[PDB]
Amino acid sequence: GEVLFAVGGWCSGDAISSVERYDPQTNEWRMVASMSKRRCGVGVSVLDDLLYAVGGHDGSSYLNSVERYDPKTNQWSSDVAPTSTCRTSVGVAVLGGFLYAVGGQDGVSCLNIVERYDPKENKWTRVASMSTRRLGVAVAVLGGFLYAVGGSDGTSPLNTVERYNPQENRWHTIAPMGTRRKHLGCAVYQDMIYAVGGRDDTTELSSAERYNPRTNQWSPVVAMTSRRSGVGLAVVNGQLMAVGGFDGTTYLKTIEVFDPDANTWRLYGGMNYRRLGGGVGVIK
Repeated sequence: GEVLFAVGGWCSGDAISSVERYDPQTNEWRMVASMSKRRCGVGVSVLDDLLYAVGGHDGSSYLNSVERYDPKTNQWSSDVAPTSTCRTSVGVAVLGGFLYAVGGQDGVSCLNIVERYDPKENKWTRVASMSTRRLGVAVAVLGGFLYAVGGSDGTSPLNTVERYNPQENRWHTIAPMGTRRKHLGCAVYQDMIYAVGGRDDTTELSSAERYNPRTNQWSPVVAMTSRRSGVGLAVVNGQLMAVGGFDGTTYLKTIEVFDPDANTWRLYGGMNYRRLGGGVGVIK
């Protein structure tokens, strides 16, 4: 059974991020060990069955911090090289055994920076930058490409979608989403990229859409029950699930699971934590 981990759905005033664990087989949430470094706004992904947390900020200070969490020991380690730049709201994903850290924000601006981590060498390297500067980009990997979807330019949500080919070391701008989305969830499901929730220019979104690389098209997907900006999206035991988020009024303590046969999202209660969700990674 796969387990979902979620980092940073809540961040305390004193910069402690929540670290939550969800086992969908038993339907149990737990709090697990906090990161060693005080920080919020981390980006997370899973590499070799460890949860990596990259970047962030501690109040006004932006970080180059990297930590990795072992679910077998319930311990975070600070044994990894830091990134070369300090930045928050970075998008993280793994392609071809490297961990990529995409975009974000520092004191000065939103960023188009892309760095790659080689676990064999324990070294970060700048690779090709995105064509667009953006923070909080949602990342997904499909077909040998790394996708950078949506995000924000500092104020406004984006519909931009770019993908990176590591053999060419180049980003290419592809079909934009139908809606501008910051604070969105993105996950690969059934060989398509799903983008769910977020916030457009006017409102938090319940809407969803999916990208098919074969056709280079985004198509609308049936809406969730709730609007969810800040939503965590992941595939867990083969099921697409959206976690938490802000509906315009309040922070939600529910999840939704996509049921493609019924063509509906099924709503389930979660745990009454201060915030449910954050940056997500799935471990078996």
